[PDB]
Amino acid sequence: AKLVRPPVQVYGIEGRYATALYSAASKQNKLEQVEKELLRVAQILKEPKVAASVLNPYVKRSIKVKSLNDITAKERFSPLTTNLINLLAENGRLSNTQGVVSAFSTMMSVHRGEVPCTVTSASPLEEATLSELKTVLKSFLSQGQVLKLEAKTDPSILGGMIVRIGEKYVDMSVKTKIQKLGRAMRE
Amino acid sequence: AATGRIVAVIGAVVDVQFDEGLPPILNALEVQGRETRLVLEVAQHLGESTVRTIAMDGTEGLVRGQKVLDSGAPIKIPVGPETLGRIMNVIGEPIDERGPIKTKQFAPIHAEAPEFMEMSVEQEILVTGIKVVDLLAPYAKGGKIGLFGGAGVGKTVLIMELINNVAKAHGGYSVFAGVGERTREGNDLYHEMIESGVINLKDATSKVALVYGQMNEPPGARARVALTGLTVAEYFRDQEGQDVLLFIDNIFRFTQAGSEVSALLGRIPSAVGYQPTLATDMGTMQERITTTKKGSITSVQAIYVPADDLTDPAPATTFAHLDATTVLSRAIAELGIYPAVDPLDSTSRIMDPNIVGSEHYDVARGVQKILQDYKSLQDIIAILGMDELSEEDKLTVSRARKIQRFLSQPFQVAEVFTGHMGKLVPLKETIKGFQQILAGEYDHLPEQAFYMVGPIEEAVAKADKLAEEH
Amino acid sequence: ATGRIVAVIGAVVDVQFDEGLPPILNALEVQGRETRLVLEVAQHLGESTVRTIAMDGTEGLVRGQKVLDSGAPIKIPVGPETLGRIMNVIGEPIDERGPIKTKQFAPIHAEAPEFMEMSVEQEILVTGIKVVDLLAPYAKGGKIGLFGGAGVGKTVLIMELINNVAKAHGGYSVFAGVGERTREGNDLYHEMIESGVINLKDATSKVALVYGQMNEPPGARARVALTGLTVAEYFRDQEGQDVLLFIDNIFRFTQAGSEVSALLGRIPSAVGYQPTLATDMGTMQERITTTKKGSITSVQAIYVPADDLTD
Amino acid sequence: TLKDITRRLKSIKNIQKITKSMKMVAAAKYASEQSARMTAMDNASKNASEMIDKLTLTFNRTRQAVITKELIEIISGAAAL
Amino acid sequence: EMSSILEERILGADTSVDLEETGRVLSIGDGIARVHGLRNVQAEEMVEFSSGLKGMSLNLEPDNVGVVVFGNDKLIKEGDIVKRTGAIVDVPVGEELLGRVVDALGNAIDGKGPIGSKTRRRVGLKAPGIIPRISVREPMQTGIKAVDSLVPIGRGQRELIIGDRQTGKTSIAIDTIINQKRFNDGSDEKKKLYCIYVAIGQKRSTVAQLVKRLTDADAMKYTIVVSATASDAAPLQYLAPYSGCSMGEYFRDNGKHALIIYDDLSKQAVAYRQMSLLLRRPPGREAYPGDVFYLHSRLLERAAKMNDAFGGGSLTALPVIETQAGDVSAYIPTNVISITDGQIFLETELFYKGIRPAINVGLSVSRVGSAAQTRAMKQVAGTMKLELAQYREVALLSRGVRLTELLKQGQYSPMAIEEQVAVIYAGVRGYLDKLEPSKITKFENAFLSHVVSQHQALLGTIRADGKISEQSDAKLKEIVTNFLAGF
Amino acid sequence: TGTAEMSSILEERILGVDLEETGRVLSIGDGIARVHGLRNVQAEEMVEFSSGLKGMSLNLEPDNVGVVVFGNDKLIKEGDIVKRTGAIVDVPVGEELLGRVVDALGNAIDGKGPIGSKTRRR
Amino acid sequence: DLEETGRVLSIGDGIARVHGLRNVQAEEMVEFSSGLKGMSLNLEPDNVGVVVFGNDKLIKEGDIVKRTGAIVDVPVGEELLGRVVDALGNAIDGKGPIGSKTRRR
Amino acid sequence: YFRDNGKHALIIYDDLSKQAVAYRQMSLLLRRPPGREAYPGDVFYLHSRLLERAAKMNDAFGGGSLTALPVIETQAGDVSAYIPTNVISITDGQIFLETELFYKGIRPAINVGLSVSRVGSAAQTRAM
Ligand SMILES: Nc1ncnc2c1ncn2[C@@H]1O[C@H](COP(=O)(O)OP(=O)(O)OP(=O)(O)O)[C@@H](O)[C@H]1O
Ligand SMILES: Nc1ncnc2c1ncn2[C@@H]1O[C@H](COP(=O)(O)OP(=O)(O)O)[C@@H](O)[C@H]1O
Ligand SMILES: [Mg+2]
Ligand SMILES: [Mg+2]
Repeated sequence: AKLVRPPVQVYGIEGRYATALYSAASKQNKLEQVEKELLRVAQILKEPKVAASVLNPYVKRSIKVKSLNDITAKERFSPLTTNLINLLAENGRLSNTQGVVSAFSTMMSVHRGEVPCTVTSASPLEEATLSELKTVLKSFLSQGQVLKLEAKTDPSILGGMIVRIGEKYVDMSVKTKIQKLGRAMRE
Repeated sequence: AATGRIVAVIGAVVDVQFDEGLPPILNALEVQGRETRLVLEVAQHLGESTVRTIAMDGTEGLVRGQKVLDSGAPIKIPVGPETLGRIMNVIGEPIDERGPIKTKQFAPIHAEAPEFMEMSVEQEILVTGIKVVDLLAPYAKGGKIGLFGGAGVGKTVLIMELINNVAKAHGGYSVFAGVGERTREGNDLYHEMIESGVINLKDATSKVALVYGQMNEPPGARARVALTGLTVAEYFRDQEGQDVLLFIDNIFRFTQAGSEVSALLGRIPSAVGYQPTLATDMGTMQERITTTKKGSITSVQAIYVPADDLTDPAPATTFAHLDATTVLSRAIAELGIYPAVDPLDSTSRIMDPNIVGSEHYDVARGVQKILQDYKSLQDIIAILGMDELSEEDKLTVSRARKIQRFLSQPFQVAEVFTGHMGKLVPLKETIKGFQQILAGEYDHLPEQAFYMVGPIEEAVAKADKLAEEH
Repeated sequence: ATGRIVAVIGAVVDVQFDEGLPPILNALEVQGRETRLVLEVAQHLGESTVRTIAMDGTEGLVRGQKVLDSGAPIKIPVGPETLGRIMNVIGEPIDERGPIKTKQFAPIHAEAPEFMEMSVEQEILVTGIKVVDLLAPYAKGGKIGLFGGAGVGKTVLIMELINNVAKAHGGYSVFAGVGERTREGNDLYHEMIESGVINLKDATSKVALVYGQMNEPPGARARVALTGLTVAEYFRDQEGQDVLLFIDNIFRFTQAGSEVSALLGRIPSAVGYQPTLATDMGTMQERITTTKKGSITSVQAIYVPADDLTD
Repeated sequence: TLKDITRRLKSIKNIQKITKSMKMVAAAKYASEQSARMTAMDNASKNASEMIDKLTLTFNRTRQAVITKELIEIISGAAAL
Repeated sequence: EMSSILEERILGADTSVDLEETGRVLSIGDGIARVHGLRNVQAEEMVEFSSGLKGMSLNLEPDNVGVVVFGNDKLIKEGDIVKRTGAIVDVPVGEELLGRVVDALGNAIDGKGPIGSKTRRRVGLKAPGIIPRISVREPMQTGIKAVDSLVPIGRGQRELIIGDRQTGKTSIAIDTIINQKRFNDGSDEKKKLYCIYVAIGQKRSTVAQLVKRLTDADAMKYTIVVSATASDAAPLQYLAPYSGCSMGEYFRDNGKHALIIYDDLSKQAVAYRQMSLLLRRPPGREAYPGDVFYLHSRLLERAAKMNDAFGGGSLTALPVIETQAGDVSAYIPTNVISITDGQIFLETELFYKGIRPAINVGLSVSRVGSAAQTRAMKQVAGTMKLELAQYREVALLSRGVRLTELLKQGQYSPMAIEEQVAVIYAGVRGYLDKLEPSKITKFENAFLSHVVSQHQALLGTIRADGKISEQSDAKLKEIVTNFLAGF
Repeated sequence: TGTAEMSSILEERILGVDLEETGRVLSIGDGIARVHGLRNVQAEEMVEFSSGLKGMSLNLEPDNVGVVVFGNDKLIKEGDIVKRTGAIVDVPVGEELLGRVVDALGNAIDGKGPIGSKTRRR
Repeated sequence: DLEETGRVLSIGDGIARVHGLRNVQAEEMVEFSSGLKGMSLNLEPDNVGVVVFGNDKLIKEGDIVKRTGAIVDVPVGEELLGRVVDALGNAIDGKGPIGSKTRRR
Repeated sequence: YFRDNGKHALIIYDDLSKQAVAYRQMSLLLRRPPGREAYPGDVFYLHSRLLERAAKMNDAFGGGSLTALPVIETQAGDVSAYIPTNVISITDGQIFLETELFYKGIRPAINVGLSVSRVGSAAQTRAM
């Protein structure tokens, strides 16, 4: 049977299950719907009681899938996500579903056209020039694209900026310029 | 037809993921976006619409996500009389700078072996002009021969002497497949065949086709070039009925090449580290090099023996596929005896008194018996010296040393090493000389009178010269 | 940085860090132990985890123990007062004579001297012994193999080489004890105290002792030659001396490296040795050279297994 | 094969012992046939020593190869799990 | 000087920043770094780690890239940034490398500054095909009587120097490098030979002493030295032969003639076995990977002789192999014997018995050999080999002792071809058969001094016409007879 | 990890054919076809591929079947349909075989015509 | 209390993979449910490899494993002279218990 | 215990080959990487740290001692096996026993040309 592969490809059991889910949703156009669904599922699981109920390797698979089918019939979840959690309970890959959730997120994160930018500076960033750099980084993209800019600071880089657009990488920091000038005067 | 994307590159092993239209196993795929033509051959279906393929050229510069196109058929090479006088590589491209090979038909290099009802049973001796070969392990017309030997013992010199004698006296569209051998030797053979008139660069009446994948090629080319040359020879045999000669040097490389990729295909290794599919790969390749009722293929194959083992799985597996094995020994070549054929390890299937005659058979068996007796005596000879032997034992030792020396012979292609002019001894002179040495008709000649001579007349002449000059 | 133990399998220990991973070949100190237990980073496993080998016993280690990073591979107290004194791989005094009150500490796992630091001239190291200096002369910055046994006088030859190099030249000596029997180590200590090479009551000792016994994990026995090599490299490169480095058995260095690589799960080699046998021998023997400041000359007792010189 | 080489080595070793003993007794009794016996047994002993050296080389080679082969067996068996 | 730094190290200093593609180290250990990212990296492309190290993208996998680290992995941590270079692994090539000592990546380790190279060449290029080549015809003179007479080497050949440890293999290579000085100083530019010495797994002090031996003989001016010594990473010892081979392919491709020595290939095979076992690859015979033959064969196939349509240049390779206990039947020795065009067997029995160079003439062969020998050397050496074979057969008997006593040679003393012809002539014509052997070398020495001081015209004639004509035959006859009467 | 944990099986399983008497080839290579389904197949039972090739169910695994192929695997692709025949291997026996040359499955290969025996045996 | 008490997760030919026991020391003596004792030789992130001082027919998946808190030790002293003990110091000569007053690692 | 309390002890391990076999089994089932003859990496360690506890204490520590007589069972007299190699390199000598001397009447069948005692001559009594 033909499969619809997402624009980003994730690997591991996490990637395989999330790819299966995406290629199932793309045939019926319920992508953000099942995104909402798995968001609710992940926040359901992250509570400690049911988590230890499903993380226990002593609970027999029928018992834990019983609790899971009960709780998913509780929240009137779509048959797609109920089937997915049923498969995670069948194959015993259930404890890892969080990653799958995260995986699917990142997958749809490139479905809406977002690119993650990470800006490191030696100083906590200002507001004006931060918006300026946001505008500058937007010019490196195609239309229909969004910037997920998250600027954390490293006060050890001695200045400048280190910008990471996807995996493209520009090192405008001053410590690297110092190292390069030292290498130049040495060789 | 179908288009896929490279998803992994490990050495010569490239994984290709297809959207729609997965290609069958053994298909050829063209990697898109390269300077030269890079062909991948499908080997497995990994699932997930992914296939695993072996590359026929280098894989450097390949990027994950690169486009790959499916051809819909295995590697197809041009076959016909227009391949005569040309050099082609593993995928059928001319590598002699003489333009495209404009044949009317192309054949896939993967084919089925001839059936059992197509086998031919005839056994006629092929006279090569070499004493030890024609005496102790005679070759057969249309039979698979095989020449075993370690590193630097005389495989290529012997195969070139066989080329000279047989292929020059022949009239049947020889084919030479260089598999994992020296490129220098390929150039040498090309030019010595040009100057001998066997390859005609103009006014094309050539009678040998060359196919070359040498030491510098990646494992995939070295693993399929044997099949390419085999395919050329199969065309000449079946769709023309001709009497083909096929020379393969060196065929062990084929096996070795598979090993080099076996690990990368994710397969648990066999005994010495080889692929688990060594014997069936050798069988699918070797069962096509055969004489049928449609035509005749005389196959001579050089077979490298790693670290002089002969029990390494590749030589051991090859032994069962041949009709006349010629085993070269390093211990013999360290005595100066050339060709270094081991007399007590070379066999033939026509070594039968009802095929070679009672004279030939009895002389061969007697030579081997005397040499075996000398071999068994060698231990006490080295410990207690020859002075402690019986008189009959000293007689058998003397005749055995004489037979050792007489088994050697200068080759036309070895004048640079031996200094002597190459001698081509006919079969009856071989039989008669060895019969006479056995009977005791030369108990007075010095043993050095037999080293590197032709027929026994030259041995008597050399003894006369040694006696008079010294 | 502080990390936590996440796996203890015999002598290898996995530690997971939160903030900053230590690089390979870095000493980690384990917290709460009665004695001083040092792990040495051998591999980065991903997920902020690090596989290390322990330089001591790992019994009583519990998953969750705090592991403190140090910053340097292993720093041994190095200086002119390690002489006449015993210390282990970690650089702690073994002879129960108090701490080594030295001024500087040198890190194990240094680099071999650069190409331009090498000496282009071969030069004899005069040892004052007639049969050695005449028929088989020793070279400055070379390696020598003692093919001796027990019956022959070998401790005497070693002590006399120490004395002669200290007198005819100004060179101090270092005796590494790679995988040595504790009984033989005590015997050698007392023989070198008796013959005046070690002075317990003065500062005229002419040798520093470094011992990793046979009851120590493979990591300790593998790094113990580098500890002595470091305490000799100090003398060479900061006193211009012609040091003499003894390695009581160089085969046990090889087999300790073999055991270490087996514990780390690597595929063995011809006969069973580490796949990194040649590079492991080289990264050590290359530091024994004759630089433009001094020279380390090494006397290394050889053991051929199964009497095969092709092993 | 290891056991074959070991058997043959022990054979040649006892032969060398016997021939050197015969050289001793021949040099003793010689003090024209005893001389020939002494020199011939000397030749036999040195030739046996040469064969012992060569067979010892081959034995060490074979036992190293045996260790390698068994280790590779164990390793490939462990890697299949 | 304050202007040796401020001249241009700051003005033109590539201080720019650029949009670069990067990956992040996941795990490092066992000489292989797993790298997440680098989506558009190529197979066998050079990448650069944050510490300034370099690596080769070996395994392109779906979710990571296995990179071979060319250096010590103690400088790489998980989380380090790995940049793309965009270039498949390549080294600087050109004339500017002559006289320089470099490491396997082309960086100068002689402290004489940067190599001002303008051209770079890949290390993994494929050898020339069948058509670009042509048979070996020109002689590659080693200056050693035994080699140059009995085991001749031509330009474009592969000749193995195989033997136990401490039998004189490096010495043969160093004599061959020193001998090319008489041609590199002459006028004929088609006889100049630029030598390359690749030191793999050797002691670094030994390489420094080798460079001094080459500098005292004034031979470093035309010699590249690539050094990947015992303490360098196994990937560097694996790469050094291909770096040196590309440096020599530069000369082979531009109508010049290069010579390369791999000292030695056994240590490169050991380094590759380490890299393969650390990659969990199945070990074969002696735990070597299945593709160690390929490892050496793709290397030694690049030593070729091009025809006059492809420049006419050549590259001669003298790989060195160290055997254990004289076992030539081992795995790697037989591999390289299968690849090369002949061997030079050095023996421990001969080396210990004072016969140096300890070449085993019965086992040393040269598959090409005779096609690349001068006419005079051929005249004398055919008869010399005939008589040596006769002597080893009956092991005349005194003539063989004379000749083998005559084949001994000193270290760092490569003789010109004419002087070897004169010595071999005086040896093979009988003019010392009655001289008792112990003095032969002495005679040799004295005799050669004679011929080089006073009969320079005969040697010049021999050098010019290449053969020893009947006029020069009788001239050398009377010279040696007059000397033998005087000696 | 997981042979049957391929993304195709997973997606059409979470999304929603007789997988008792029929299977689908997950992977084919070197003459070993992994087959998903065939839940009723017996150990050492002979199955039939889509291309006419036969196989023998040698590895009954929790999520797939390792089948050894009786021929050239170039005629087997991923996703092919594998049917049961319900029988272990068996060959024709009797007096009718004397003088005939057969293959490993009792098929005549000497071109003298098909075997005319009446009884078969496992 | 999954820190001083684990629960057998797997058992095979002498080896017990025990889940839990987050505070157990390497090479510490633990006590299974059926009375057999074991030594924690492998401390892995998800389980503990315990070698059993007994047989596997008595323990099965799901059994409980308690913690002792001390490394493996043996009764030493004069009282052992004349007594035949097993590898743990328990008397197997039927002459009663060992009157040992000192234990030693 | 006796060593540390000023007394003198002797301990025989009969034999260490079987302890090494038991440890090999344990570690192989714990999935630890096997080495030569499937022995773990620290199988030398296993014995060395056992045979190093046999010591002679100076009189400042009580003056006690602990003498170890480990036993090793070779196969066809092969002393270059893995475990015999380890224990030979660990101990202060060995007493070889041979079958060929066992049957020639030599009993105890001690092969004296091979039996070693590095610290023995210092132990003998003056008369002996
Ligand atoms: N032709 C010669 N005549 C006299 N002495 C020689 C000759 N060649 C070498 N030697 C001496 O014997 C020694 C052999 O060293 P050499 O490096 O040449 O051999 P090798 O095979 O390279 O050994 P290694 O494995 O250590 O590199 C040299 O130090 C040299 O002094
Ligand atoms: N018939 C022969 N006569 C004399 N020498 C020979 C003969 N055959 C081989 N040799 C010698 O043995 C060497 C190896 O020959 P070759 O066949 O090219 O090696 P290989 O086994 O790798 O193919 C040759 O260089 C040659 O000197
Ligand atoms: Mg050949
Ligand atoms: Mg050398």
